[PDB]
Formats: sequence, C-alpha cells, structure tokens
Amino acid sequence: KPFLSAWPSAVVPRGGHVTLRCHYRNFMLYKERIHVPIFHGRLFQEFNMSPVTTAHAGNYTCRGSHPHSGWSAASNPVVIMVTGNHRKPSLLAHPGPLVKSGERVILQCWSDIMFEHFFLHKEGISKDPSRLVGQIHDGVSKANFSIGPMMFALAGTYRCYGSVTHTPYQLSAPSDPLDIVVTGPYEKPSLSAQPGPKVVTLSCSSRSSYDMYHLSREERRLPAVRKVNRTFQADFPLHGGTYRCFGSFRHSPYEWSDPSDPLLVS
Amino acid sequence: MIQRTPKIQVYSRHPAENGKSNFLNCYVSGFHPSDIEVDLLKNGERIEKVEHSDLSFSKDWSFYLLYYTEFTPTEKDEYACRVNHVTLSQPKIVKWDR
Amino acid sequence: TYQWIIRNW
Amino acid sequence: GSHSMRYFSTSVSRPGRGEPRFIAVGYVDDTQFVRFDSDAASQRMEPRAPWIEQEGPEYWDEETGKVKAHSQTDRENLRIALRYYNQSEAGSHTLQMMFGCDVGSDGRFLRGYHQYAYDGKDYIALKEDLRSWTAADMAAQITKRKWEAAHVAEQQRAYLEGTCVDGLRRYLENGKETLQRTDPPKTHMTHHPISDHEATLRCWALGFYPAEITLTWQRDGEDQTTELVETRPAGDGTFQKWAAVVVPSGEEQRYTCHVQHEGLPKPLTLRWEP
Ligand SMILES: *[C@@H]1O[C@H](CO)[C@@H](O)[C@H](O)[C@H]1NC(C)=O
Ligand SMILES: *[C@@H]1O[C@H](CO)[C@@H](O)[C@H](O)[C@H]1NC(C)=O
Repeated sequence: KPFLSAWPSAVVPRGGHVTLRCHYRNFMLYKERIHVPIFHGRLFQEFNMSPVTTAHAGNYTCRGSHPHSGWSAASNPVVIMVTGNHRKPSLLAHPGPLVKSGERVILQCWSDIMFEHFFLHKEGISKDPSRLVGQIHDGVSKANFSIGPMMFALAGTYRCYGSVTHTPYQLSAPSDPLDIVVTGPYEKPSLSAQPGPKVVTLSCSSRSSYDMYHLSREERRLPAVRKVNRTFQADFPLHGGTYRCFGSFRHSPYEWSDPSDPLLVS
Repeated sequence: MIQRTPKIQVYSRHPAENGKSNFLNCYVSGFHPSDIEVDLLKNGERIEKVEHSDLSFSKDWSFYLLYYTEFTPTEKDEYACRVNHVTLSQPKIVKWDR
Repeated sequence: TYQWIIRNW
Repeated sequence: GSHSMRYFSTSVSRPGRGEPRFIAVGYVDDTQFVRFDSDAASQRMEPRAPWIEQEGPEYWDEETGKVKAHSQTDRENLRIALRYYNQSEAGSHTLQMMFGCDVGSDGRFLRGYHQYAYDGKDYIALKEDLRSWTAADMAAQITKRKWEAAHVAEQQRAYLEGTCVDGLRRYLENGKETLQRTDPPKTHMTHHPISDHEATLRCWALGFYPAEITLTWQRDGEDQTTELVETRPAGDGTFQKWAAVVVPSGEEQRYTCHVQHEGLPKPLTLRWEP
C-alpha cells in the first residue's frame, strides 16, 4: 500500500500551496470518481497544487506505477481541505484556556453563519481535523469539542472552521487562534510584589530553572534572569486584582508549571 | 548524525547436511540507523517466506536483526545474504560457506 | 511488566 | 544466578513514507518474551515466548495500555527533539529507550535503568542512585531541568524497586525450565590451509544458552589474541560463536582452544588433530 501525504499541510488557504506526495518502491491520483484518474489521467511523477483553489478540495488516494503486475493498490486517504470560503467562526474555551494536566476542557466553536459541520485543528499537527455536526440554537450554530485528558501533545494553538452542506471540504476562514496551555506538574513558583501588594512590580522566583515566567490576572510574558542565590526570577511592571504566575521552559511555550499561590494587589 | 554499517553473518541453524532440513540465517548487527534491506538469495534468486526477528538493539544503541528461512541444502545450491543500508553505496552480498 | 512512560522531553 | 529484565523501544520518523513507527520488545536475559509494533494490525502487546502465553486477559490489556501510552509519548519526543536540535521536519530520526532492572540470585534488586538515546547517541539516563539524571548534551540539559522540576525520578524509583523486580521474579518462575536453564556448547574444530606455510584453525561453539561465553586460543599457554566473531543467535534460543587463528604449518599441536561457559562443569581445552 502506497503512503500518501500532503505537504506542508492538508488544511491550506486558498491561494496557498500543497504538494501531494505518493511514495511507492510515477503515480496517478484519484478522488472518492474512484476509478477515474484525475486531470484526464495525468502521470505526476515528481503533484504541486499551486495556487490552491476550491477545485483541489477533496478526499484523495493515489496509485503508483508497478510494471511487474501495472499499478499498486490505492494509497491511504488524505482529505485536502481548502480554507477561506466563508466568514470566520468564533472559538471559546470553557472553563478557560489554562488546563490542569490530566483535566479536560471544552473548546466551543460557534457562528451566526449556519455551518453544517465544524472542524477543530491544532496548528502544526498533521492529524486529520476533528469534525462535529453543527447544532442549531438561538440564531447560532455551534459545536462542543472535548479536549483531554490534558498533556503536552494537546497543548498548543487551535483554530476552528465551518463548512456548508454541499461543500463539506470548503472551509471558512479560520477563527481567531486560541492558545490552550497545560499547567503542571512542574513545581509551582512564588509570587511577590515590590514594595508590596497595597500600592508596583511583581516578582516570580523559584529554585527550578524556568527560562520564562508568565503572569496571569484573574496573559503577560517575560524572560527569567539567573539572578543569584541560585534563583530564576522575572519582574513584571504594572488597578490591581488577583494575580498568579507560572514557569515555562525553552522550546515549550504551551506547557507551564503549577500556578503559584494567588496574590492579591488592592 | 552517527551512522553504523551492519556486520553480516550468514550461517545455518544446525550443521549443514545435504538432504537435511535446516534454517538459513543472516544476522545483521551494529548498524544505525535502523532501516535496512535484507534478502536471502538462492543461486542469486530471492527466497520467499523469509522471516525476521523484532527490531532490538544493544548497549551501544546499535541495531541487530536475524533473518531466517527453512531450507534444505544440496551440493549444487549456493546461498547468500544481500544487505542494503544507507551506509552502503551498493548492496553487500555475503555467501554462505559450509 | 511495562512502565508508565508519560513525561515528555 | 543473577538475572535481568529489559524493555527496548525504537521510535523512527519517516516523513513522506509513513507515520512515525514505534517498536518495543521485552527481554528476560537473552530471551525475548513480548513485542508491540505500531505498524502491525493487533495494535496491542503480543506474547513472543511460550511461558508468558498463559498470562490472563487483564495482563495483556494492562500491558497494551502502557506500551500504547509509551508510543504516544515517544512520538511527541521526536517532535520536541526537532525543536531542541533545530532540525527540519523532512529528516528521519531515531529515538531509543531502555528501562528495566537486575536481581541477584536471591531475587533482590541489584540495579535499575531508564535511559534514552537520540540518533544513536546517549541523551539522558537515570543514575545508579535512581534519584538524579545524566544529560549527555545541551538539549538533554533542558529535559533534565524539566524532569527535576517535575520530581519524576521518584516515579522511576518506585517502578524499578517495586513493579519491575516483582515482574522479573514472576517470570523467572513462569519460564523456569527455559529462563534458568543452562545449555552447554557443543564444540569442534575446523582446519583450512591459507598458504604453503600457514593454515587456519577455527574453534567452534554451538547450541549454548545463555549467550555469555569465552573462546580463547593459546599457543603454548600464552593467548595469541586472533579472529573473534560476534555471538550469534541460532534461531532456536541457543547461540553460536567461533574464534580462528593463523598458524605456522607444523605447529597446530602447540595451539589449544579454551572454552568457558556456565553450562560446562569444567572449561574445555580442545587441540586439533586431523
Ligand atoms: C475519505 O475516503 C475514505 C475512503 O475513500 C473514507 O473511508 C473516509 O471516511 C473519507 N473521509 C475522511 C474524512 O477521511
Ligand atoms: C457546550 O458546553 C457548554 C459548557 O461551556 C454548555 O453550557 C453548552 O450547553 C454545551 N452545548 C450544548 C449544545 O449542550
């Protein structure tokens, strides 16, 4: 069985570019016209779809040349989804985008546009988007995607999409991105204020070697400094409120420590 | 990237006796990375029904695999092992020596 | 008996 | 005597050729007993030795759940590895892991291991004390910092001291006739002349278990360190090895091959004769 893959991504903006590669041992392409070669039987050899149009949207399989037979069995299914064909939906995190390790979160996609299907896509994942039917209520169509149990693989930047009934692979423009962050189990840091909480600067320190600290009010980001006494700190300059901070490491922007204990600035 | 060419050993499970059922083995070891092409050949022809063990490695992290098939040797039958690897520009053929 | 391997690099 | 249990896993990325592939194997001593292979249809842990085949269904469900969990973890670590080493997503890479434990003759814990390699080179390893980590380069220093911040060595220590040794002891009883067996080598010598003034003496050892063995050639007592071949599996659970030396014609009697193996009551001293 040939292995079919899209590159760089099967979710591709109109006007963008995607290459279908078909690895075997010359090859032809098919769309779910199961026995009809695409493009009147083109032998692609080296398929660079560019610029991508809505005609490229589809569910594809390939077969490669096999002289001692003269073709292979069909490839794995790759669904090319073309985005940018309707106005964008909205994406909301319930209860919020900060998710304790091991817990769960609902990512709700909704729109005033009446989408028959919703797709949820983590940026940079080659996995097939999750698909749900749009449910209708009060002038909006919506979908609750359940994410979890949380772990590093599920943290990252998410977008959701809508499609309409007769063009299920023609997706809307992406919603504004939502960053979903996994917190824990790294040891929580300490939050303090300078001169103090009544007024200001908030200091986050820890014995663990975080490269970044993140201050969240009931977010903001800054690099920690090696400081001294073997402590990694960061100072965030600021009407007060409930504040926490989280440590984070290089090359892992979506995984944070347990939250510091809450601190109240009044 | 570290890269290790495979050592190759072609041999029989039991002492070869013409007319006696046996197993032809090709043991490849010490190679990195793990993708490798191994064929048992009989008079230059690939033998079908070749089995192989599950991929494993040693303390040096270098890989090893055993390829084997049932075979009855004869005086007129020349057996060999053909190994291809990233570290080999041409496939390497090692003859079985009784 | 396998070990739970859950910690990412 | 002493014994060991080891799990070995290999993760391989192959962009454009397949999804990342994960293979895990479990060994007791030189005897493989389970495998899991991501590309296979079972998508579960399978027995590879007769004596584990009578573990109940809950065992296989439990073990499958854990090795599938490992598969997901190591495929993300490939992705992380691309970031730590600032490598492109087109290349193929290898992520290898080993964990397990040794016990002595009395069944008590002796040693535990939990190490990783990336691209055939050491990455990070749990130290003998089961409390601290050895990081082999600057990328692993990151992982080390994370794992210290997570206090994860505690979980490794509880598994190595408890779960791992408990399992090893159970398997030693389950496969006693096979794991605690001791097959001695069947030995012989071949002779082939290389030239008009030299000849090759090859000392052979076949059919032995376990795989540890010493073949040595001595010429009048002093070992003439010679050609040694790596010990190889016969395919039936026994191993084979040979050692060869080049000798002056008319001197084969001065040379003796020496065989040391746990299956032998007394080490063997073999001398060639036509
Ligand atoms: C794509 O096609 C395959 C078979 O042609 C089908 O099984 C699959 O459900 C289709 N859709 C998606 C989203 O993969
Ligand atoms: C989706 O989840 C939210 C929780 O934030 C809930 O209030 C809502 O009713 C759910 N949607 C449906 C259709 O039940």
